[PDB]
Amino acid sequence: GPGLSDMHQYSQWLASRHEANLLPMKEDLALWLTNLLGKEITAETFMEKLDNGALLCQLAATVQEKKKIPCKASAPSGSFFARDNTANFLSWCRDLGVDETCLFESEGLVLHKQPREVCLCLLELGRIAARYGVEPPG
Amino acid sequence: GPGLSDMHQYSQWLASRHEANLLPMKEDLALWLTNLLGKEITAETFMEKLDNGALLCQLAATVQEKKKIPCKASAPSGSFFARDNTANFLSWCRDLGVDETCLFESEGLVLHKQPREVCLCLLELGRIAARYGVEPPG
Amino acid sequence: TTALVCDNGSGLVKAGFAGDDAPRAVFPSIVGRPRHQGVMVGMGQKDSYVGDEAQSKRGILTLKYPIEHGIITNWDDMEKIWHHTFYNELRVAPEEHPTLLTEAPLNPKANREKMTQIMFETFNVPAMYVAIQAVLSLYASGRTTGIVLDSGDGVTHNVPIYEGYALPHAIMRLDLAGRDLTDYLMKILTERGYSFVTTAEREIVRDIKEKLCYVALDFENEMATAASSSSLEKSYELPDGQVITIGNERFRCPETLFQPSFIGMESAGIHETTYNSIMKCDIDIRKDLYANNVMSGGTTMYPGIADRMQKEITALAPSTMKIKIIAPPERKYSVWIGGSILASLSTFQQMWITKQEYDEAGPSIVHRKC
Amino acid sequence: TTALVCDNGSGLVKAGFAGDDAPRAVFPSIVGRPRHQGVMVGMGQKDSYVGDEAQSKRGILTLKYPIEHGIITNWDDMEKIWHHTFYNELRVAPEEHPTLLTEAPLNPKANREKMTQIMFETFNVPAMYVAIQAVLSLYASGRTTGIVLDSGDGVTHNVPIYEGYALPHAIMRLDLAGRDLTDYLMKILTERGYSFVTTAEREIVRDIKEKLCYVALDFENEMATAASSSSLEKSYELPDGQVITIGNERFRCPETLFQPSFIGMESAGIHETTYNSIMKCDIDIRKDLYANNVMSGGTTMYPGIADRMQKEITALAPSTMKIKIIAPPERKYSVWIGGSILASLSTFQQMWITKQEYDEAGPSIVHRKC
Amino acid sequence: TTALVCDNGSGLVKAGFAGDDAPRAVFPSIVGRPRHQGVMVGMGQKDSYVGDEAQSKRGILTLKYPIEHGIITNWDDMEKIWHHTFYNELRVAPEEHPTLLTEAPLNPKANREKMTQIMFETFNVPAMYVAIQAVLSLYASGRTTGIVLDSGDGVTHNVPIYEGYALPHAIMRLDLAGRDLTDYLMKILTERGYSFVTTAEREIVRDIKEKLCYVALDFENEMATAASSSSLEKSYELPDGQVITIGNERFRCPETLFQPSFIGMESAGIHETTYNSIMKCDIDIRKDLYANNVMSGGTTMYPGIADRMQKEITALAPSTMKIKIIAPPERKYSVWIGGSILASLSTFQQMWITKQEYDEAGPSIVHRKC
Amino acid sequence: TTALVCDNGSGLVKAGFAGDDAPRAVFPSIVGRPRHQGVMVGMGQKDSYVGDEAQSKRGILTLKYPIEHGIITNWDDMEKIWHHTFYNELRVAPEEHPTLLTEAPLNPKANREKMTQIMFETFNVPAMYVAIQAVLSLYASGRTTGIVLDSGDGVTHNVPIYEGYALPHAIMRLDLAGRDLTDYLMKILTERGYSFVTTAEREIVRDIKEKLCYVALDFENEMATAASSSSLEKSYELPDGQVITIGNERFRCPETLFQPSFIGMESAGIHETTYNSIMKCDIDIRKDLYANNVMSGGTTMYPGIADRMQKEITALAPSTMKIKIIAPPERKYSVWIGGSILASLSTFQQMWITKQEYDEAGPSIVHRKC
Ligand SMILES: Nc1ncnc2c1ncn2[C@@H]1O[C@H](COP(=O)(O)OP(=O)(O)O)[C@@H](O)[C@H]1O
Ligand SMILES: Nc1ncnc2c1ncn2[C@@H]1O[C@H](COP(=O)(O)OP(=O)(O)O)[C@@H](O)[C@H]1O
Ligand SMILES: Nc1ncnc2c1ncn2[C@@H]1O[C@H](COP(=O)(O)OP(=O)(O)O)[C@@H](O)[C@H]1O
Ligand SMILES: Nc1ncnc2c1ncn2[C@@H]1O[C@H](COP(=O)(O)OP(=O)(O)O)[C@@H](O)[C@H]1O
Ligand SMILES: [Mg+2]
Ligand SMILES: [Mg+2]
Ligand SMILES: [Mg+2]
Ligand SMILES: [Mg+2]
Repeated sequence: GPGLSDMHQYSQWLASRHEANLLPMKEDLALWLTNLLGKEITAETFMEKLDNGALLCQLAATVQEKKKIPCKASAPSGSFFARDNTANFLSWCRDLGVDETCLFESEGLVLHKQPREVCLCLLELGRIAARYGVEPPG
Repeated sequence: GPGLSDMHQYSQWLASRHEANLLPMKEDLALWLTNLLGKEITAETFMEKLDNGALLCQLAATVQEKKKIPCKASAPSGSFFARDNTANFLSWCRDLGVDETCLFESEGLVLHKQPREVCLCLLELGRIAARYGVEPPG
Repeated sequence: TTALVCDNGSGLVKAGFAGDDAPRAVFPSIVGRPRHQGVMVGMGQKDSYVGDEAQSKRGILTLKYPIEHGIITNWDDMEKIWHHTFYNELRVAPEEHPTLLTEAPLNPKANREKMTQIMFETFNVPAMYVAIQAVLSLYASGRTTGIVLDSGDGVTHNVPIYEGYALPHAIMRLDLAGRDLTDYLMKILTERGYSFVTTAEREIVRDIKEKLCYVALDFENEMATAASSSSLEKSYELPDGQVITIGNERFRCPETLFQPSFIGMESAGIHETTYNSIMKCDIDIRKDLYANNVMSGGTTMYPGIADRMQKEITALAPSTMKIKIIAPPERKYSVWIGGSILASLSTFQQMWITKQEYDEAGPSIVHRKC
Repeated sequence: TTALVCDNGSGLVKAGFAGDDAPRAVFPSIVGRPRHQGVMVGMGQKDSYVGDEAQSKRGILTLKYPIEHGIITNWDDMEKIWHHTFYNELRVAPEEHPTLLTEAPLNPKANREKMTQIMFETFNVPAMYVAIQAVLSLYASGRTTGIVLDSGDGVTHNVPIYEGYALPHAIMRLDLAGRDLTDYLMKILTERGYSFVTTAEREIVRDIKEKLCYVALDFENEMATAASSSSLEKSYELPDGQVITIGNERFRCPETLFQPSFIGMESAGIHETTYNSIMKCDIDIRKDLYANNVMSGGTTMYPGIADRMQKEITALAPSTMKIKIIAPPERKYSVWIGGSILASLSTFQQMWITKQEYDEAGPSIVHRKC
Repeated sequence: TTALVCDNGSGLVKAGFAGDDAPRAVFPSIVGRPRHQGVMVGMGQKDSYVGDEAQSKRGILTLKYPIEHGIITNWDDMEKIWHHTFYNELRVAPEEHPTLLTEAPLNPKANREKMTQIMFETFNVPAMYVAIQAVLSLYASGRTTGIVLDSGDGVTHNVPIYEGYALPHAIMRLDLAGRDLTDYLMKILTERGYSFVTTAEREIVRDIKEKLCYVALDFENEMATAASSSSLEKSYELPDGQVITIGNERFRCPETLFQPSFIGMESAGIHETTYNSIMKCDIDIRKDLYANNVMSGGTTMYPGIADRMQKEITALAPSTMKIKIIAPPERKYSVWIGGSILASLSTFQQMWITKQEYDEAGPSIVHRKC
Repeated sequence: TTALVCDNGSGLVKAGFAGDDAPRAVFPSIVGRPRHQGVMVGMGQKDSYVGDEAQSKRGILTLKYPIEHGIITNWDDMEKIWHHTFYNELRVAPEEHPTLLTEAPLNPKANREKMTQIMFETFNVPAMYVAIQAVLSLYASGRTTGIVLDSGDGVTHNVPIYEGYALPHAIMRLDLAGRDLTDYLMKILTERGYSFVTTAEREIVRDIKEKLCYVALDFENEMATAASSSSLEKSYELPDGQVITIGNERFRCPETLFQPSFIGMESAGIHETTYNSIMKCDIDIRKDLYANNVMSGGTTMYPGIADRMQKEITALAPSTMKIKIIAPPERKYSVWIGGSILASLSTFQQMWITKQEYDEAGPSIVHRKC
């Protein structure tokens, strides 16, 4: 960060731009999901094509074979169906030893409010799935 | 007292039973007040008929005749009127040049908590009154 | 290889890696729990929140601080704050990294024992240490002699050090700091008809004191100035767009550090307590302590407090003593940057408690190494 | 497998299947019975008529609403309306489908108990649920924060919701809604010499209200404008072909939502009940409620009501707040749209009251689960 | 020369002469104004009504309380209530007599300042005083040690006093009292089917509360008993001869004193608020406070509240402590009885504010004498 | 006339008449002043309290000792303690009675001069004397040879005496006694999480010290026993009914007498200081000093201190010497018993300073007679 040079600039960095290494974190996961889902992801499109929860239900359905989970793949963005898909996926994470630190809430994907916690969830799932025959993120 | 023969007996005597000679001090004052005020006092009734402050206001007035002091002579015991009567008497003692040490607080008469300091006040007032024409206690 | 440093104060967590210039994470030491009936399903919600996440949605939450007066009073909520620190805010895996923690002096022994146990058993840390907070403020201020005055959210303390030797009989502790001043500001804002009551409204008056409060140089002259004129009055906008206007409440709040009588406690005040610990030191040490009063922690951040402290100690100390106050602009982080300095030193690497010493002596190892 | 959804309001039944975009059946909540000798020809002699066939034959009938102020007052007529809904409008056996019903807040407890009993004992549904109407209107709005104002035929209510949590102490009800506005329009149409008296003539005035009435932006200027000129006057054709001309009665009717004393009530009016409900909420929630006032129900369909509401709340709230009124063109169906969304969710299917757990606990289960 | 004493609370005015055993005047602290058109010459109409006459005519009036939470919110209507008090009820010229007023602690300073201004400018009193009303409850109790709990219509507070010395940092305030319980009983009567809406119907529910409500010793056993049997149900006749029947609403209403969560508050309840105030006192004071918890004011009048308070504090305090609750038969009047005692004392007569020292200092004289 | 004897140490006043076997008055040498706001009028209340009355009210008082380390540091408060002694407790006019006072050795000359002045000018005594405390302990012991160790509430001293001759160059003094051990017990109870801070809470820790503390015969084996076992722990009930448990704090407090390093002093400790005083005496005196170590004063009252002292001195002295420690059951009163003996002797009656010698020579008469 900016360091001690002045204390106002350091507090402005704590409040926002705090996590500027999020763009690097999206690039690893976009390529990993492009290999694993067979659907093309880029770090610019990453939130804009995950936000209906449908590809994350397909991620669980891909990783599990290596509960059955319900999903509406046709769900539009910003809907209660997009929330409900994402809530099934977050329940599949809670059944897999992830906890309320690394998890996002279903609103946090669907309205884009928690994109760091989406990456931390996908990375925690990757480290657990690595013990059961999945190649983890780069 | 008990002396130092048992070291535990003496430290109880200092706190639980320090003035067995309180009753001898009440006896002289009860007969002196009976001579001076005409209201009849005994060492068994002494606290129970001084405790509304009214006869101590009559004492202040009698010793002054031989500030005007306000009083409510009808006041019941344990009341704030009994405190207020006694606070006028204690102020009259401080105007009679008595220091803060031999005096009681108004609660100490009205709740009977300080009957030693009531006797010390009456004796100190008596020794001052002797210089102004009233015969003191025996 | 590299250590991590967590200050872990009563009000704020400061955390980051050893050798960094400043913390990487700084967030409030609160957990929050929802206090109202949930009615919408599908929302994937947590049953509790911590840090800036709990601060953000505080209108639906009751808020709890696990630490009070520098003592961890709720261990189940402290383990959530430590877990959030290592896994969200720093992305560590603590199994790989030596951890430096910090504590106030004159704490109960069980606090550093259980803090040692949880690091080795819940987090599986390889090596661990607990430093005294005031000693880290001398590492940050670059010197081996001085009397530190440290005040945070819950504890005020002072520690005289001379030539790297502490004088533990002269150490002072005072259970008056920023939370007590926040509660006193809530009390005196009722004089103007403002009512602040919920645990979320306490966080509003904490922001009011951080923005608008200051220390008077002469208190009776400021009381006369504020009685005579509106010139010292300032306004603050509440989260719903209402405006409060405050006057002498701006300096009557901080004055409680110099007059603890304002919050009902029989204690000397911040100027007397540092003079009294200088006078408990040997006569040949005192001149160098008067020249080196070092201020630390966020409760020392009020405008005018160093000029007030300079004035008050000068009236207590002998004439011809040259008393000096060191109050640098980064002093709200000087415990953490002092821990970052210390954990980096090549001559410090023998001092850690290692996991294989804890496997021999248990939690009791913390009383003999720290 | 599929679920039924019924709005079942004081004025209209709106009914269909969960996951559809709109109700399939929409008809008046009326039962009609002949007011003339029971020996009719051509009119199709049967004891009673429901909904659209009662509205069609109204010249020969007395008309009764089974429900008033959100409370069912004839249970045998309510069973006629539900029997018509499942067997004659939706063309379905209720034995096969979960049914989601709706209620206003602050209703009598006996209403949702008897409603639960009739669904399990008369219609023999496998499962059912009783939702709050305002929470469904927020599902249809696509959001988890807002103060919702609902107004149907019989009751108006508001519920503040934030992050999916309701604040049940901040809920308001007023028993002034569309039927009180119809009865007040019948009263003021007497000033021009029009007499409407029969229950069938109340349905003519309901149609005059729906087509001609609107909300004034400023009422005193609109009163002065209608007194000064005929330009605000409009005409309507009665079922017999006579014409009525209406003037200021056209906006004096809807103004009763903002001035309840026109119909004799002491209550504050809809701009004050929404504001007072925001001021019952915690201070940190209020800014997000001011930005999300969601309108709902057929009585919010008047032209100009959102512009009036925006003006009136902006005069109550602090000038730095950003007031928004959300009033979509679908808002007479948003309770049903919300029920269709909710009954379809994966995360809702554990929330139904099932027949076997009603057999454990009787009607009283509706208080623990809904 | 006799002094006047006036309780001047939210809810009720209690007033009379110092040295009398009880107040002469006791009437509701309301102003009433007509809400309907006076169609008839000599109908009896007058511009406004006060006290008992406003309570008597309430079917044609809107009713307003000028005091809320112990704060005077309408000064024109308080000046009307004081004019009624001196000239119609006491039948006094206030020009002749010194007046003792009373107030709750932690009130805004402008409220005391405006009280002394109106007494010296409008009523032209010779001298004036403003007592803290809980110190007067201890005068009426005949003791000089204890923690007083006072609850009227608008506020509840406690003050610990040790030997005529108050501990002002240990004082608590809770803006939950008798009016919050009346409004919660109105909300709860809707479950049973009864709607009370107007300001006149609030006075009916307030009479139901005073006659039918009681405090449960154990709330979950009374809830289970009420669910199991009709044995606890009671009936009440309304002013028009309709009949209310209620059961668990009788004890769910006053239970909100012990758990403020029922009305949405994040606040501890009256037993915890008494215990927390004792724990803010010095350790040597606490034994005498536990032996002297003194009840005061009309909201402490429920059946079973002293037995509940004894039970709840005994579970918080150490097992070797002797808990006692002093709850006098006359505790509805102990603020006024204490003012009648105090204003009569010979030692009190030099601590009035006189008209001459108000003309020197202005109304802010009240902050230095009282 | 009969003489009177005041011991008048830094912790307790012991007072009475010459020739009595015990003091008539024994009370704490404290003055106390209210620290809180008086709110109830009528009490006749004193602005200051002394002795057991100040100990009784201590929760509302700040407490001060006017003597520290055997020096009178507040003369205004010492004149109140002497006035309370003569006029309330001994109940006698000092103009009739010769008065014996006491002092520690190596005190400043101004202390006995000002003490001499006040007795002849404030109290007008006919005659006066100041004795050294430890020579009185030897009169009470009934012997003319021995080395006395006196320790109280601020000063520890020893004087070797042989055949009635003192050796002034061999007198030793430690300003570590009693009050320093109470302050160290307050410091050390923070390790258990108990916090004692007010002047009133120091009187609680002083009571805990008097009844739970003891001297270890071997400190490392008690530290090993207390680390290994709960069998050394005890409980104390605080004045509010809370219970504190203490363990090694019971013997770590008194060990400070043998290791002054525990409280930050460079000083030698009680055993070494006694041995060093004997070794400053002439070689042929030393045998009778080793046989006659006399213990005196209330800080010598700990269980096991005489057995520890015999063991520690035996390790310093030559193996052929017969070490004996004389520790009477009544040694809390040895100085007063010795003063009661001395003032009664027929050979002492020429040694008083009389008022006529003070009127000739002034206060400095006390350096040539005493
Ligand atoms: N500008 C400020 N003015 C006053 N108080 C402040 C200010 N900024 C922060 N504080 C106080 O400083 C506290 C931070 O210190 P804390 O975390 O409790 O202990 P430490 O200094 O050991 O890390 C805050 O919680 C707050 O009470
Ligand atoms: N366009 C409109 N303009 C004004 N009022 C309308 C309009 N459409 C419907 N209403 C009125 O709204 C009420 C019906 O609203 P609705 O939401 O369907 O009520 P409910 O839920 O009780 O069935 C009736 O009073 C009706 O006359
Ligand atoms: N018997 C009672 N039971 C419950 N509440 C009561 C009772 N009698 C009086 N109250 C309440 O006391 C309040 C009267 O106002 P206020 O002056 O503040 O109280 P007070 O009666 O102590 O003078 C009202 O809320 C009233 O309903
Ligand atoms: N049982 C005891 N155990 C420990 N300390 C005690 C005990 N009893 C009394 N003390 C201490 O001994 C002191 C003796 O009184 P002090 O005034 O100093 O006169 P002196 O030195 O002559 O004995 C007390 O004030 C107290 O500090
Ligand atoms: Mg810190
Ligand atoms: Mg409807
Ligand atoms: Mg009242
Ligand atoms: Mg001594």
